[PDB]
Amino acid sequence: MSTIIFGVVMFTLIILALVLVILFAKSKLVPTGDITISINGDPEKAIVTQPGGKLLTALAGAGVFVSSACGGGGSCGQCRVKIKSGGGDILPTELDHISKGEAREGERLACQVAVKADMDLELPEEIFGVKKWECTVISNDNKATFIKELKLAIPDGESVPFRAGGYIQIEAPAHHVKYADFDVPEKYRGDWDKFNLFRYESKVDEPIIRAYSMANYPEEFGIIMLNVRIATPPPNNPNVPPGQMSSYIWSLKAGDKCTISGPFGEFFAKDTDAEMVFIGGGAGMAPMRSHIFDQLKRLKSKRKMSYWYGARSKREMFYVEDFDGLAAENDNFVWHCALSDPQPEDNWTGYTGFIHNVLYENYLKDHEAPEDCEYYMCGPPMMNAAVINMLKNLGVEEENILLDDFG
Amino acid sequence: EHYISLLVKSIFIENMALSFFLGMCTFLAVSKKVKTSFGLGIAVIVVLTISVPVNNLVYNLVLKPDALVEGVDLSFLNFITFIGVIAALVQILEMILDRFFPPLYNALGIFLPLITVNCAIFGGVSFMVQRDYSFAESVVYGFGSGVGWMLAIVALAGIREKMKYSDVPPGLRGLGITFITAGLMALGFMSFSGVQL
Amino acid sequence: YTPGLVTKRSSHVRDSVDLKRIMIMVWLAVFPAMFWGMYNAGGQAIAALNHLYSGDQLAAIVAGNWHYWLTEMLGGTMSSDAGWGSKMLLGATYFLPIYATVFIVGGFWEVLFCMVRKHEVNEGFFVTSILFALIVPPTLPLWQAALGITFGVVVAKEVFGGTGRNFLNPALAGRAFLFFAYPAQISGDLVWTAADGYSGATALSQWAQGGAGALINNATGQTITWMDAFIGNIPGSIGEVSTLALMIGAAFIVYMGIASWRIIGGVMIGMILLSTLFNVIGSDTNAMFNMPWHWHLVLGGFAFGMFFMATDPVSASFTNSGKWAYGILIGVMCVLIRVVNPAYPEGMMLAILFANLFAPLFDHVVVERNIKRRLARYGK
Amino acid sequence: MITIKKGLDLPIAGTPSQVISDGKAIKKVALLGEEYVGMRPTMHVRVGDEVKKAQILFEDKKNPGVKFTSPVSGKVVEINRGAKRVLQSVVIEVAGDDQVTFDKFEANQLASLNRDAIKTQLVESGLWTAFRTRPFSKVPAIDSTSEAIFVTAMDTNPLAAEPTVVINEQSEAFVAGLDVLSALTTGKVYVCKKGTSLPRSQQPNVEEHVFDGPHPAGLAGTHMHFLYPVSADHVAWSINYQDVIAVGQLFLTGELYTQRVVSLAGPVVNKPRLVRTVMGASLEQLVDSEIMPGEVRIISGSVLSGTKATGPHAYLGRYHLQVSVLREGGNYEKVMPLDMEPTLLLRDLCAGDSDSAVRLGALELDEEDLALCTFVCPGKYEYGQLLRECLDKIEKEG
Amino acid sequence: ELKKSVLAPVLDNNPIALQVLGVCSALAVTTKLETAFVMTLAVMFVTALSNFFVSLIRNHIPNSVRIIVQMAIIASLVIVVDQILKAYLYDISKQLSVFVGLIITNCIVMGRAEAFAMKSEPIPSFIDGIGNGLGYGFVLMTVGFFRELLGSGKLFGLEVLPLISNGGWYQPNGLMLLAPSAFFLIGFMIWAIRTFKPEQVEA
Amino acid sequence: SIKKTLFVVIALSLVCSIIVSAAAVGLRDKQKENAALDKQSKILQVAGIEAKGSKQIVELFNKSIEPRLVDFNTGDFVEGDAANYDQRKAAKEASESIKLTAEQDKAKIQRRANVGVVYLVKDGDKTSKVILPVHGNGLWSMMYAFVAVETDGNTVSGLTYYEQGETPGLGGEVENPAWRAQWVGKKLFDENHKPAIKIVKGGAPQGSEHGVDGLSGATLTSNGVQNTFDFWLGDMGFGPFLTKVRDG
Ligand SMILES: Cc1cc2nc3c(=O)[nH]c(=O)nc-3n(C[C@H](O)[C@H](O)[C@H](O)COP(=O)(O)OP(=O)(O)OC[C@H]3O[C@@H](n4cnc5c(N)ncnc54)[C@H](O)[C@@H]3O)c2cc1C
Ligand SMILES: CCCCCCCCCCCCO[C@@H]1O[C@H](CO)[C@@H](O[C@H]2O[C@H](CO)[C@@H](O)[C@H](O)[C@H]2O)[C@H](O)[C@H]1O
Ligand SMILES: CCCCCCCCCCCCO[C@@H]1O[C@H](CO)[C@@H](O[C@H]2O[C@H](CO)[C@@H](O)[C@H](O)[C@H]2O)[C@H](O)[C@H]1O
Ligand SMILES: CCCCCCCCCCCCO[C@@H]1O[C@H](CO)[C@@H](O[C@H]2O[C@H](CO)[C@@H](O)[C@H](O)[C@H]2O)[C@H](O)[C@H]1O
Ligand SMILES: Cc1cc2nc3c(=O)[nH]c(=O)nc-3n(C[C@H](O)[C@H](O)[C@H](O)CO)c2cc1C
Ligand code: FES
Ligand code: FES
Ligand SMILES: [K+]
Repeated sequence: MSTIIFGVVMFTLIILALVLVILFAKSKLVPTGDITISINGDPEKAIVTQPGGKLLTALAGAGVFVSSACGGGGSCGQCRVKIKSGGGDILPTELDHISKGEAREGERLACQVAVKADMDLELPEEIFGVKKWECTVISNDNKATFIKELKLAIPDGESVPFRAGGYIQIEAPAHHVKYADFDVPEKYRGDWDKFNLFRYESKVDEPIIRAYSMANYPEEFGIIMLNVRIATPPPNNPNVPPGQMSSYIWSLKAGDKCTISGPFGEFFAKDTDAEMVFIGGGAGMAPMRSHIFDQLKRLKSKRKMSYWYGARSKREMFYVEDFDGLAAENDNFVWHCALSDPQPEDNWTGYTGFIHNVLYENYLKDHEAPEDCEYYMCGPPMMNAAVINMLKNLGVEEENILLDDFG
Repeated sequence: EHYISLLVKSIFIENMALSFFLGMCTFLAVSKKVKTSFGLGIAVIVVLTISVPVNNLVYNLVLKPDALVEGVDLSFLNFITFIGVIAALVQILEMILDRFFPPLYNALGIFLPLITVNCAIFGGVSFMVQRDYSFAESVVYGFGSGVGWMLAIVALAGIREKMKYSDVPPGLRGLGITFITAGLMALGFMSFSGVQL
Repeated sequence: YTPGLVTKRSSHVRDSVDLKRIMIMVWLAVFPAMFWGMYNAGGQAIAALNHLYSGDQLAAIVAGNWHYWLTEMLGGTMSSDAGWGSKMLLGATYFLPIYATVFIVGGFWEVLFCMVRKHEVNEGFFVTSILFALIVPPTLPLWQAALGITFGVVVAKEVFGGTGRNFLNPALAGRAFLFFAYPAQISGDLVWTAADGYSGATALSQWAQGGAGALINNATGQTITWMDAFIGNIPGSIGEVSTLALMIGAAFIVYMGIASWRIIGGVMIGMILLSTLFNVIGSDTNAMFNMPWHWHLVLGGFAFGMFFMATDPVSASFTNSGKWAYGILIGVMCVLIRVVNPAYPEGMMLAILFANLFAPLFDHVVVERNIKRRLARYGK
Repeated sequence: MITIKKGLDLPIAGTPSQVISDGKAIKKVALLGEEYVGMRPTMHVRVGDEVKKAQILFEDKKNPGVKFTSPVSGKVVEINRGAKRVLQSVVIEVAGDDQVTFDKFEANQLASLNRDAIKTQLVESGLWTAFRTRPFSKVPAIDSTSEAIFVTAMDTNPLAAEPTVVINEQSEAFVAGLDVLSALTTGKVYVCKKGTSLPRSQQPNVEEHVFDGPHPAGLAGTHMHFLYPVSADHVAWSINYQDVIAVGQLFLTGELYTQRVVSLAGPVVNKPRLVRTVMGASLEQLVDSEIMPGEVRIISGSVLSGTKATGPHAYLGRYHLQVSVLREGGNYEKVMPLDMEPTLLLRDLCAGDSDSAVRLGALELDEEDLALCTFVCPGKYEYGQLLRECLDKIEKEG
Repeated sequence: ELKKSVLAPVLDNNPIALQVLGVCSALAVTTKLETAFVMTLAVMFVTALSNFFVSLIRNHIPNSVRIIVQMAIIASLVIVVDQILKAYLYDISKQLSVFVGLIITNCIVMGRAEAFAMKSEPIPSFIDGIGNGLGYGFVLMTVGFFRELLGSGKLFGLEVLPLISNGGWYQPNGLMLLAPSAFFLIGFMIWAIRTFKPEQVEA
Repeated sequence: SIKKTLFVVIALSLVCSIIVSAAAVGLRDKQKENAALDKQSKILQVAGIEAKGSKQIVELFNKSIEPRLVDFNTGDFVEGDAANYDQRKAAKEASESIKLTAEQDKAKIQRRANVGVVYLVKDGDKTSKVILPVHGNGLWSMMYAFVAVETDGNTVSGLTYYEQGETPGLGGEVENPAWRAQWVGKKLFDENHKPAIKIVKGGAPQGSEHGVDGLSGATLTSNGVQNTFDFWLGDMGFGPFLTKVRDG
């Protein structure tokens, strides 16, 4: 075996020389140890993590929690973080959700950003100040056909500190829930029995995290009101799995427990004297209620306030007694609602149609200064996309409209 | 001297991209920005200028027939040895781009590992073993081939940047038109066809 | 029902010049070369025929070629005593079918792309059709002209979005297609004169073999002087031969500001420098080394390419500094291919095509240096 | 001093006589909302309201604190709005003599005035809107400052009025205005003029710069490019000589000065000359009894850059000092004297490559700087609109 | 189970049309359908075996020297296939010719070895090599069809169009024999695929 | 980890090298025999002698082919074991080879043997044709060919390339029967006894005396073929020997 043997050693020598250069290069070019990331420049908030993984994973492990909706997909853009140094240039997908001016500041998506070298972060107090609490469900009555009001009892006492229009992230594990488990009043059971949504059974394959806006103004203590809309397959795609998080909430009743994982949100009013206009829809009645309650007793504001809720039928309408009292007690605030399809027994004699056109044909059409008004909206995308188009057609700048679409 | 002529052969006359059509996969892929294309071209020159002379010494000192011992020719260890050497440098190249990573580690992505296994790099070693180039000629040839390759890639990036005003049909947009552009580029490089040495 | 001020801030006066007028100006500029080309094409063919045949043998040849007896029918004469009318008429019988085929076939592709993609037809095809027809041998088969324009219009221009949206010269891309696809019909000794059964090397090919002493018009037996090549009384592509006719048209479009004088100046600079360099270096073996710059000017398609094809604004560099570099590269490349590339006697088409590839780079280098001056606030 | 070689002077018939005369009396005046870049108005008047000389008509939502005040006292007869309720014009019928007065100072103190005091008076009087920033040609923010204020004491627009003739009648006001600008600027005041002589400021801060050559020589963008190149972090302010006279009058008499001298010129102007009018004067009334018969076009501003004075826009623009009247019917490098590659820049604007346009010098440009390129364009592009689209994109994304 | 992976990289994830791997060999052997056919089979066979072996060692491959290890698998297999062929079936061995180097540097062999073999089970990894080579041959054979037929009048060496040089009517096209024709043909193939499978058009 | 990387690279390198080295050295001998038999097949094929199978080829090669040695510097037959002569090895040694100058090395071959084998084809007791092995460097590999020259010493009867390593489709078309068949009837020299076989890029004119179409898209391999013929037909190659053949 001449040369068969000889080639093998000469080949290995060539390979060993090549790898040795690579390994030598690795030692002198590839960082070792652990990666230290500074959070807000505070040594206490600084996290020391070994190399590898995305930034959203490492940050969650530390005491600072970063809001995220899409997760490890780089789609929502709610996990933007300020990278003073390190992390490289902004990825092309990131630019899809971050403007160049923001890039100059240093905004980056933690999930899309892979942790590979020391990085600097400047997370704010709100992201830092996330507290996990597991409230106890008090009531789970159905407010409407597909809307449920959820009342949560604080486990630590006092009340959750949050701003009006805020939200709490609700996390649930994998769990199988059947729609039949839901308890619905006869009033709302009618659409539910016609199409028999009780047949749906949900099997959440993996733990999920979602967001739910608040329905309690800050001064309210003891109960954390919330509004939940049941998730059912799309009207155009019945061949879809049913709701996973909303269905789980609906399955709960008195005595049940759920996690809120602290507060979050960027939906708030402006501390000015400008007229306020509210455009609610479906589950949007939660944040809107907090705004109206916040501006009546929390602030005792004398500024003009208007509310325009989109509902399909009287059955769909809920929280009517509270709105009527606020309008009656204080004349600065007036609420209205229009039925897109009143029932024969409703005998509604007020506004009918969509608030997209109802609000315009009643108030904004004759308004002398529609632009000089703060607008706050939360409802179905059809309602939001149409309303903003109508508001834009009135010369309302985006800076004067705040959107909190829940889908 | 003679070297300037060798450098001219490996840049224009033997342009590895537009004349020999070597390395088209990476050449037709990262060619969309002059800055990124220039970065790859610089890296390719670095890989080529180092790969070829090193393999020339290994070939003439180890793999050359009747070189290590009389009567033993380790010619059969030519492709495996060369590609491995090329692969090593690419692996190190990946590391250096970790310092200049914004422009190229992200853009090259899947192709950064592919610097090796590029028809241009392996082929240059082959010509250095098919032909008989001294070590000095190997360095001049390797640098020249890379520069000629860099000239083509940077030029295709310039053309594509100019295409910001072009209205390419969808379907041809990106790779399809790039192939047509490269065919047209090769058409104009056929000016050197009769040139000999 | 009240547009905003943006729509009203439009410049209230505009220059008379438009894209339509630019193309017609270029279209007219080649008319002198085109008309002489037809006259030269007929003249060259008639002289060769009398040199090859006579008596009833010439009559049979005239009867067996529709180009010849069609000239007889319309009032021309194929005898050597033919005047300018018969020569121009005979040359027309070759040019017009080529120009008609190129216009129709290329126009079909132009309209088809505009029709399918909802674009409006563009007038740039007038220049492409005429120039392509003027850079082919008189004997080019029509079916090859149809393919040549199809490749130039579609592959080089339309697939890039049409006029103003490509990077390569369309007419030369079409000529290159025929050059490399059917070389026998666009090279050699049988295609540059329209006398069937006649073999003659053109001046540039003859110089590469022996030199000016080989510069002979075989049909006439005389000598091809520098004056002959300059006026265009030489075999070649119909339209390229007359450097004088091209300059007359080139002067007009250059004066009108349609053709860049920086590109033309660069081409002359590149051609003069390299050809003179070859003159100084000398070559005991390569006769093309000793061709002076003024002979390079009047031979082949150098004059036509420099004036009417190197000046194609879309495929050239967009910066004044780049325009100098772009033209210089063309002149250098053309002489290089002419002198040190044995395969090709002429290199103008290939030289321009090579320069087209690098015009965006010259522009990129120039613009990046400007950006560096700006980021330094111009030292203010 | 600085000579311009690349450019074009359009030789349009009907040049003015350069003698100041009195134009037709104007009983209607308007402020044009769309003229102010990125201005979203907050209305302070309604149709039928009576207004004083320097009373606020509207405010800028995106430029807080900037007050757009009336040019004249009278009645608001309409507030024209277009698509998406864009304020087209706030028309005021001239009537009465009420005015808002302000503080007055001695001429020897204007250069020494505190900067914040100057800003307040200019903002309250509405004269703050005379300033425009060059990297976006917007009204400067109330709290912002500039190290370089450029005074355009020249007019190379076709049919333009001679600044020397106008500035000469108000020498004391012009010098007083320069002194105020001397205190207002953090750095220097550039009085960009032609070779002609002008009243001079005694402040060392005010430097006179001579520009000679064809049209682009008289543009503030041209002067900035040669004296104080501008970028995102180097912002210059622009003000024309007639607004400088207004500034001097405001700080000497304490009153808003709204008179202006504009050239009424054009092929169809029977007696092209300089006429006295008011800010925002109705051009339909201004050209009355001065135009040849036929279908003519009244242009606020020059033919190269200017507004079609039709309908809601038939009023003198804020930054326009001329009215041109016309009948209804390698080029780029030659008219661009700046250190730019004009053909490539224009290609970027056509393609919408906003970032590339920034690298090539778009930020130094206003719409008027691209007027000649538009004029000479064989493809008949309108680069002024493309530049604004790119600049708006840069502001929005940035 | 289903042949989705075997036939998907034919038209959906074609190695030369959607991705940009294997173009270099495409321009040299698509002058003939015969040469093209042997190269498609070779890339299918080598890619599938190499992808299979890399999967065996996917969990243990070091990223530092992965390419070296991956190349060793590909080069060793190509060298052995060449050596085995040279000794037995020597006539075909001449046919392999320089295709030993031309398959090793083929970006498809290494491209699929990293994209798939390194993160997949060997069995589906093997299926990936068969599938990717097939799509490589769809483009290779389609371009070979036009280039041989129009440039030579022959398909697989059998004369479909009589040549003038052989007393026929068809004049061969010289550009179809050179590299640029392949560039243009491949580009137009991409055009057809992306206009019939619009999902792939680039934004 | 340093421990895993050295172990896998060494272990993988060893297994692959053992397989590659064993396959190459072991099958090399069979490959060498198969390759030798090929040259006898090529000499017969170009000679026009149909043979089939290794045993038949050897039988027919000896019967019809008479290898002989020729001295290039003189072009005259010399005595030696022509049947067992390896010109390739001789060209590698200065004793039985010379070094060519840059000017002389038209075929780009580094060295040329002093004595080279020729093959005589004998239909009966007379040599009906002579087969000359010619080689020159190609783009990718050395190309070796056989040229069957008729007794006239001018007319070429057949051509075949028996060892090419150029890319199939482009440079491997020296093996294409149509291209080889195109040589039949061509003339190797001009009136002046100068090489006249020219490889014409783009295709030689039909019926050309010395015109063979070049390899399409393979100028460099075609250049090598021209370089092959430009040297071996020259002064230092078979030129003097063909002069003797022309007169008998
Ligand atoms: C700030 C904020 C506030 C919010 N406030 C509220 C609130 O007050 N009330 C509220 O109800 N929601 C609210 N949401 C929305 C919330 O995040 C959930 O979308 C909602 O609670 C339904 O949860 P889900 O996971 O079951 O919905 P999904 O399952 O994510 O909804 C998808 C739709 O398709 C069906 N589907 C289920 N699984 C799948 C699948 N795998 N593929 C495709 N379709 C599937 C579902 O039935 C549903 O119709 C808020 C979101 C944000 C960001
Ligand atoms: C500004 C306007 C532009 C007008 C054109 C510019 C003038 C350019 C002149 C370039 C230099 C002179 O060009 C000169 O041409 C003459 C013929 O006249 C050549 O004369 C001769 O010289 C060489 C040897 O040197 C001979 O081999 C050959 O027969 C011929 O070229 C000179 O070699 C060359 O130097
Ligand atoms: C065949 C004859 C013609 C070919 C030879 C002449 C052309 C030579 C051009 C070389 C390539 C162009 O080279 C080009 O240089 C410019 C500056 O000018 C670089 O410009 C850029 O460089 C770096 C990137 O490295 C950037 O960070 C920087 O902002 C910018 O200056 C381009 O990134 C590079 O691609
Ligand atoms: C990337 C390459 C670009 C894609 C385009 C290439 C397409 C190539 C195929 C084109 C087909 C060629 O088809 C061609 O048809 C013409 C049309 O008459 C035939 O032409 C024949 O008849 C005509 C008319 O009597 C005679 O004048 C001519 O001399 C004769 O050859 C040719 O013999 C044939 O070669
Ligand atoms: C001065 C000038 C020269 C032109 N030259 C050519 C040319 O040589 N070939 C061509 O196809 N088109 C030519 N065109 C037309 C056109 O500009 C060209 O096809 C561009 O490449 C696309 O618009 C020319 C146009 C002008 C104005
Ligand atoms: S989690 Fe949605 S983009 Fe980061
Ligand atoms: S570079 Fe990918 S196959 Fe050659
Ligand atoms: K030549």
